[PDB]
Amino acid sequence: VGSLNCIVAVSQNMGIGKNGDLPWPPLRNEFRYFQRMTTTSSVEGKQNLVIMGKKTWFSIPEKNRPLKGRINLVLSRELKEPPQGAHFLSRSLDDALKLTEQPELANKVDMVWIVGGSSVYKEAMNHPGHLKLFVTRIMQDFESDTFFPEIDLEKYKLLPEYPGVLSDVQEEKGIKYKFEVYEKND
Ligand SMILES: NC(=O)C1=CN([C@@H]2O[C@H](COP(=O)(O)OP(=O)(O)OC[C@H]3O[C@@H](n4cnc5c(N)ncnc54)[C@H](OP(=O)(O)O)[C@@H]3O)[C@@H](O)[C@H]2O)C=CC1
Ligand SMILES: CCc1nc(N)nc(N)c1OCCCOc1cccc(-c2c(N)nc(N)nc2CC)c1
Repeated sequence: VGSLNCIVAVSQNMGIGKNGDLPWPPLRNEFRYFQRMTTTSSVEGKQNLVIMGKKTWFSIPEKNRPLKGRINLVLSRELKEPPQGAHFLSRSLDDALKLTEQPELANKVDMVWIVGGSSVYKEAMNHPGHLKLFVTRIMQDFESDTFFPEIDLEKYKLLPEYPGVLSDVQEEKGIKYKFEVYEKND
């Protein structure tokens, strides 16, 4: 199994969600970035795997769910089986990672991408090991009820550029944003 990564789009006030939806209007190219980055495997014959909390799974509309071309794993301790359209269910992040290291999966999965939500991000971010965070900075304040956890810059280094990630400012629907990549190893 390959690298463990988080990916998120966050507003200036650290908002990632409002009532199971994005705090900001749909940004199509931002969605395209998300899709490209999470689905693109660097190894031929392998897929990436996406890990998300239950509420994140259900915040994806049925039309966009499961995230195609990726293995979809949902975290929940209430659920007894994976949601309709999902592939796997784990009761903890460690369990989900262990699952990827099984003989079944270890030969199939390249990159593991945590796609939300807050508690999943926090858990992964505060867990020793090699980890990258792919962060879209939405450069406006948007009313939110779910927030990205603090990035500890003592351990997460902002990378000066990264392949396949544009380094300049983007704009959609009058909203400016930029792509960042952070990396720790502890
Ligand atoms: N801007 C962005 O990039 C993103 C935004 N979003 C937004 O964020 C919100 C959804 O995120 P959030 O509310 O934080 O919820 P989550 O997606 O993190 O879901 C929370 C649920 O998942 C389960 N869970 C979380 N962590 C674990 C764990 N470690 N082990 C087992 N189960 C776990 C629990 O389910 P149970 O109670 O069943 O145990 C918990 O109730 C929505 O508003 C969505 O639109 C989501 C992703 C990205
Ligand atoms: C995104 C799924 C979706 N697609 C369409 N077409 N409409 C929706 N309403 C919708 O759900 C919106 C609420 C669910 O939020 C998520 C769910 C998973 C991933 C991300 C996500 C992320 N983790 N990192 C970045 N950078 N960017 C995004 C947004 C593209 C956001």
